[PDB]
Amino acid sequence: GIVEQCCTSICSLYQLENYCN
Amino acid sequence: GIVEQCCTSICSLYQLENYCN
Amino acid sequence: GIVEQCCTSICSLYQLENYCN
Amino acid sequence: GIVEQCCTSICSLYQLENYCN
Amino acid sequence: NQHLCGSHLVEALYLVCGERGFFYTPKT
Amino acid sequence: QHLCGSHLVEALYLVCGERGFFYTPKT
Amino acid sequence: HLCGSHLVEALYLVCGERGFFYT
Amino acid sequence: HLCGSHLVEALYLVCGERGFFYT
Amino acid sequence: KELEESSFRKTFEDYLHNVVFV
Amino acid sequence: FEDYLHNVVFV
Amino acid sequence: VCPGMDIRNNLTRLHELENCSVIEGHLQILLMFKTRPEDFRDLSFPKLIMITDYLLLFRVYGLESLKDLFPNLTVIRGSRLFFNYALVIFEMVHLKELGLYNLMNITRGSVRIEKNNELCYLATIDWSRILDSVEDNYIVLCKSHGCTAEGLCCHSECLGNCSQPDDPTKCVACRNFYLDGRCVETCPPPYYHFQDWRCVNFSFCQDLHHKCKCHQYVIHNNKCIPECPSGYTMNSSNLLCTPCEKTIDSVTSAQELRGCTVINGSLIINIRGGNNLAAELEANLGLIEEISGYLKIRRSYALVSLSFFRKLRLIRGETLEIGNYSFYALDNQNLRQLWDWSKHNLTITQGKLFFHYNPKLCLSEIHKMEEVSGTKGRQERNDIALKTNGDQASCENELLKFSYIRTSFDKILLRWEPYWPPDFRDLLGFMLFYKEAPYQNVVVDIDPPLRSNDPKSQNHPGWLMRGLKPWTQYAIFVKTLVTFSDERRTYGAKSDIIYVQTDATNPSVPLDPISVSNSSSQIILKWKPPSDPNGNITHYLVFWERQAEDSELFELDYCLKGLKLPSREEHRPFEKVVNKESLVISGLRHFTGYRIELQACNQDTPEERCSVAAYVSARTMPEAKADDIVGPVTHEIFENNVVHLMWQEPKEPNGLIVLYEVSYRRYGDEELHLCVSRKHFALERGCRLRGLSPGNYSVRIRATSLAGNGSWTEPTYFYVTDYL
Amino acid sequence: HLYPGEVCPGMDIRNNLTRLHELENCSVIEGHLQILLMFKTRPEDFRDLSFPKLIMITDYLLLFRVYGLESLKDLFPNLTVIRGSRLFFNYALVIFEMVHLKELGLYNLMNITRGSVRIEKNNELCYLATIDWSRILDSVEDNYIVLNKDDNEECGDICPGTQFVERCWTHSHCQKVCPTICKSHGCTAEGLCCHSECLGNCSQPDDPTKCVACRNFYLDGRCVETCPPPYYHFQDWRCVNFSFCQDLHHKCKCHQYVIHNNKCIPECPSGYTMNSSNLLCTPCLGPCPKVCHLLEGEKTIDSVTSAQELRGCTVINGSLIINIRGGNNLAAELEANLGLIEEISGYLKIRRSYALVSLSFFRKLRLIRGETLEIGNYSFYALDNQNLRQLWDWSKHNLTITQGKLFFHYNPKLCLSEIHKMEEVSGTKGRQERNDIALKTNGDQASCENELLKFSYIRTSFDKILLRWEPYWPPDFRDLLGFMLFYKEAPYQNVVVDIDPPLRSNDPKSQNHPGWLMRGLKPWTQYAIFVKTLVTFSDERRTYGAKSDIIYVQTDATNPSVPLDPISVSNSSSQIILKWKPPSDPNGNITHYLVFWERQAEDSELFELDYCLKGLKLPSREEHRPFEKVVNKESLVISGLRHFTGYRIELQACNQDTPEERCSVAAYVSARTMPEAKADDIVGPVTHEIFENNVVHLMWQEPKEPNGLIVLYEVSYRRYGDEELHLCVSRKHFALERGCRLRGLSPGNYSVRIRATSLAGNGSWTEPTYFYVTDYLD
Repeated sequence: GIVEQCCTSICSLYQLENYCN
Repeated sequence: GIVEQCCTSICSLYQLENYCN
Repeated sequence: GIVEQCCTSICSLYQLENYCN
Repeated sequence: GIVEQCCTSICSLYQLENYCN
Repeated sequence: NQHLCGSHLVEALYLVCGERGFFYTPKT
Repeated sequence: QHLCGSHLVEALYLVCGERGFFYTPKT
Repeated sequence: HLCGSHLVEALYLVCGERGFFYT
Repeated sequence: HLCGSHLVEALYLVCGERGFFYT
Repeated sequence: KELEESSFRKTFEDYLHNVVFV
Repeated sequence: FEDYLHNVVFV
Repeated sequence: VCPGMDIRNNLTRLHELENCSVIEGHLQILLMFKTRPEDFRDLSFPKLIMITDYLLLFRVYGLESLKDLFPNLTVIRGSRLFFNYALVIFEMVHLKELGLYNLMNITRGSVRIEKNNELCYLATIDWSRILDSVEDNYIVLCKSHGCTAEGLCCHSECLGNCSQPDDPTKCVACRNFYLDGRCVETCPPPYYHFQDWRCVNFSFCQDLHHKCKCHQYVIHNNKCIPECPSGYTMNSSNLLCTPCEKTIDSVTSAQELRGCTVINGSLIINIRGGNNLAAELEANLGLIEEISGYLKIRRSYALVSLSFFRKLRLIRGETLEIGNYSFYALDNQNLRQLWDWSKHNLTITQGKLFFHYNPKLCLSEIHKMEEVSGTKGRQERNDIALKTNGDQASCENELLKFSYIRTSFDKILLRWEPYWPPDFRDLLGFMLFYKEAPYQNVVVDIDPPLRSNDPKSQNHPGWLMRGLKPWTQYAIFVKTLVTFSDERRTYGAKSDIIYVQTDATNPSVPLDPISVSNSSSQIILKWKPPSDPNGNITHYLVFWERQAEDSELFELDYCLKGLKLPSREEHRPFEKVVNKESLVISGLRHFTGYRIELQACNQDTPEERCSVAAYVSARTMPEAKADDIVGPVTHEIFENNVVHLMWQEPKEPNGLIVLYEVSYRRYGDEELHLCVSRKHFALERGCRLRGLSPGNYSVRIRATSLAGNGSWTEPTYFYVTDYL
Repeated sequence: HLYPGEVCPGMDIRNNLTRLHELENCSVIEGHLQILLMFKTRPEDFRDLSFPKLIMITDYLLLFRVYGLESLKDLFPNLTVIRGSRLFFNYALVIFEMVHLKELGLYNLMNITRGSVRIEKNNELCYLATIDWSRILDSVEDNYIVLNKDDNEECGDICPGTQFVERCWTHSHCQKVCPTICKSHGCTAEGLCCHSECLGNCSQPDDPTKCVACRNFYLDGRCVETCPPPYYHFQDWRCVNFSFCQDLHHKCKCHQYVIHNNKCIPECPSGYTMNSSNLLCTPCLGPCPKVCHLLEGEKTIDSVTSAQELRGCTVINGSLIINIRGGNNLAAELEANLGLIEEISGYLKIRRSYALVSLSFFRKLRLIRGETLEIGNYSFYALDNQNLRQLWDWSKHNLTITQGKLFFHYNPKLCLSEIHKMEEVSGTKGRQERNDIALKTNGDQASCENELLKFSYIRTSFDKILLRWEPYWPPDFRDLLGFMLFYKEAPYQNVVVDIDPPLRSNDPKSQNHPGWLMRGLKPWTQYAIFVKTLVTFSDERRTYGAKSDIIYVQTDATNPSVPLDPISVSNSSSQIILKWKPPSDPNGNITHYLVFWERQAEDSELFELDYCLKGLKLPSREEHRPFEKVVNKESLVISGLRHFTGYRIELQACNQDTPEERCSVAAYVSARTMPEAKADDIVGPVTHEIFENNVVHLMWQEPKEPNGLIVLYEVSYRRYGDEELHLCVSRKHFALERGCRLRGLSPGNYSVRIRATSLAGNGSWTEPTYFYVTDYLD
């Protein structure tokens, strides 16, 4: 999920704002 | 309500005119 | 003649029926 | 022509029968 | 993003309702 | 031409049949 | 590539307040 | 790969009689 | 062998945040 | 030359 | 009994654990950066006795010990695990001790304790009392039934502690199961094993199933389960697991619906192209049988039929398309077919049929669908467009029939019946279609023939094909080409898809004849089939022939420097290599170039139709002692000491012998040299030396061949007259 | 005189000498000669074989494997000039692998005007050194005389006179050497120079009618310098009138002869069009004209390569057949090959031609003669042409169709309006009868929207565009099935959503304008957008409906994306080249790139760590900030910076600066400048203070401006006698001891150098500082 997006690949805030509320 | 109609799905004006008076 | 019709180009039977009797 | 077929590459008789009459 | 989604919904409903106006509740 | 004409008589044997055909192959 | 506890503090940086729900 | 003057006799063996025309 | 154990703890913390954050 | 020799001769 | 909860960032939601004695679930209190130890001084829930799944703690500040919050928690069942942990305590800042002195047995799972910078009393806890397996634990950076205060063992369905020993109603917790104030070993009927810790009747599971009318609860294996196990279908009366809108525009849109059977909703279809159409779509979607709602197909371009909905035998139409349609079809251009209405039966319960602008689906399929669907008398004016649908399919109600078929190998004469419309002006042409088909899992326009008459007129239009790969099955069918009438249009004919194979004809050159002479008499000739195998190749017709050595090599003086030597009807020995594309050939001379011809026959007994020739040429290996010299070394010394040498030649050489070499040296001299060629040996009958030095010489003689050197003879001893 | 015999063309006599007898009366080979591959000829065939009538060959000679041929002195003793009008790879003579050929013997060979001589593998060929080719060739450099009998010296090349050498061709024929004033015109037997339009030899000297051959040109028994009018320079050796060129042009009615540059030419030179009256190559009116006479007067066009043959055609003497059904670069390569065509003699066939939509890419095609008719006497054909929506812009493309009719069948996207336009423009309108044109299979699936839809209001957000437009209603408004908005992206103007019908229900003043918002859009992007009505085909005269205009709406110069790749390279102790890319969504004409930067001070814990402890592993590295609006530049070097200090930098992009700056979201980057060298090198004196108990207190001024900060200090003390011993001074140790303090050490003289160690590295040792404590005995 977030590790497959933000850790294996690179996230922006926008890919991290999906992991907000 | 409006998020289940106009945000998750797509509204027209007619689905938004329900959210008028 | 027939080589210019049936060999260089393509004949039907109808172009070959000219080469009948 | 024949050098590009029979000399650079390899001909059979059939590629050489084109160089007959 | 419901915020961005609802961001136009007031611009929608202001164009939709106009002089009628609209009651709009975004949160949850 | 040799392969090309070789069928033409097979063709013209079917095309003419009992009519038959005159066939000059040379050049 | 924010990884390990680096992504954890990157999340609490991006979230700040309430952050992530369970419904 | 028949090349040089060997191709000439490789041809005339295939040619034999009349060989090659000019029409 | 110690890098089979390294990746093991790491599998988790891979699996740690995938189950938490919606 | 002899490349171009037989390319022009044999039809 | 309280569910599993995740209390987050504040302890206000922890007060919802007020009257809770069982967490039916897990607990996760986490990321409380704002909690302080003042928040935990007046905060306790000793009512909690059992948690079914696990506990997780992560960065709750202010929390220092768990002896206040939950002093009477005893058993985590480990019903669900957190990567085999029933307990993860991770980065618990301010947490100094666990303090859980009533912790007695973890049934399932392990304990992860990490980065808890203040956490002590970790060595003081016997986890082996608590865990049946302490091996997977991670602490870094009265068997199980327990005892009361005097140490008397509890009931055998207690687990860890009991208010009164040996009483299943005076257990603190249950070892396996719970029913009605009592730790039960099993849930007896009618009670179902509910959540693997308790026992509930039908009505409980029933009414929660109806509240989820959410995991609508079902029943199997004496258990109120959320969902039926494998191969099982719920029985809607008694929940018994008995053995058995969405737009679709792409394959991935079907991969979500992969495996669907009954659809509680409608579907929308605008797939317009892609690879593996109707096949992935059947594999996802032929499985569907029932649809509650309607069905939409709009603008759906590249497909042609819906037969890949194999099981789809129900439209309820509960969701109707506007106009009260349970079906929709618009702009579906290449669609020629709904279904094989002789095969696929389909129920459409509600609604009508929207058939518009779908120009390849004939009305016959439509009236078939009217009859099979049971919707026939439902459709009114302009539910179905007549002039935009199947109007470009031509709907050939008749068949064209072939009157004669001749095949050559690349050529197939077809003869067939001339079709004529009743106004035969309208016959625009005839449209033969074909392609290649080695299976039967399945274009030429021809003009009209000469009408002109019919006493007995072969105005059969005929057709020869030409460029064909011979011995190849061809799915072929004709269509009429006519005009759309201004009246009730004559629909024309089209011929049947006939599967004609071209002729087991002379096949192509059998590919790659690789001739490897792996011995002095063995040559593995191997090859591939012909590129046009053109028939079931019976045998591969191998011809071979020995090529003798060249004539000029027998008559060259190889004693001359410039001796640069290459170190290499009639019936021939032949082989019909039946069903084999390799051949080793035996009975061969050593070191002799051979010429080999390969053909392939797909025909042997009647008048062998074999391939054209594949030539290859190779030389066997030499023998070793073919070149080694046989026979004696004879010296003949004259009076004038003109010494004539004689020797038997290597009678069977490796091919031939080009020259001979003789080594002569005195005790006293060195090896001097003189050569013996073929004609020099044949004329001198050996060799001839003329007049040399006194002192003893010795002679060894080598043969030199095309293959190489045949070994030196034995040292031959003789003396000429010293004369003094 | 000059040429008593006929003029004969170029010939290739092959495998037998029977065809050589066709050179009987020939005096000029108007062409070349190639006698070759005569494996069956014998020297008996060449003993009774001669053609001395031949005087000139225009192009060249080639000989190859003619057996039996031994010398050329018999076959052509009087051949004099090869013009070299055509060359065989710059050879006017190739003699190659001539078996049995022993000598050339061509003693009348005098001048080759153009070309060279290739003599190779002629295993018997001698008298090759006896020939002065420099007499014969104006350039003997490109000659190729090798691999002969002449090279490996065995030729008994005896001239009749049995380095400077005598010249011959045989044992019995010398090489005739004329005086130098007889330049190329040659000489007669007594050596008098010939006429200046003779070339090589003359029967009588100084007479252009008694030349043997002409130097440049020939007219009427006389070697002329030029062809005077009306004679045209015919084949660059003679002079012919109009009627000769004319009638050979009519015999080729083959190189139908034309006329330019006082020459009867086969074909006109560049930019020129023949004038059919007088064959005159007149300039065309850019591209060059190209009449493409086809094989069997027809050609099927099914592919791009089928058009590449017809690339450049203008007038087609024939018909064309078209069944291209798909491929890349359609109608564009097809215009580039085929828009150039203007005229067609025959008909035009288009059958089954699938993927194209229009014929407007036939830009110049303004004539169908229809001379070849399709059966039924059609000059035009259209069948099964499915995606075709258009013949031509009949407001633009005008087209003549002379003969024949129009076959319009099963072509379901071409409306009848184009058809009646074609009827009117083509002039074929009253020709077509019943069922020449199908009414119900053609354009029946194009819907032919005779009206326009009109937009009533457009709102754009950046990713979102509200359209409002007029509700269309058919007169039977049941039939309104929908509204079909089409769109795409178009940064040029070189050019799908279905919407339901709105609520009819009323019309006092009803906004039953159906409206549409788009959503996912790249902001600041031009969009070619048009609506279509969706209605029903009527059972009656069908209401054709409307479609809106292709409107080109740009989304909004909105906050642009992150300006990509901010690469911050600190190329000095005060310079940092921050470079970056534009944002992925630049979302407007980016006015400036809004660079913010900030100095990040050194970390606080580094000031209060004892770096004398082993474990000293040291990393060797509203409010308004100093900012920069980098207008029209995607790089920035920043000056005025401290040495060795980590900085934080923020990048934004603004496409809006003056009204209420709409700038990008931030692009952060952080970097540290280079150190200075002598920032860390210690300033101020090394002071020793030695007590009575020899507790020696050291003092020094610190490196006031370091490379960031100073973590520790290092002091080197060694006696004359001892070695360097060690003791550390940290930050607090320096700050508390005010320097250093040593306690009680050995007599004999010490010396002190002091190093600074920083985050960047070491600041150099101080100067060796000399002092002695009380020895108390001496």
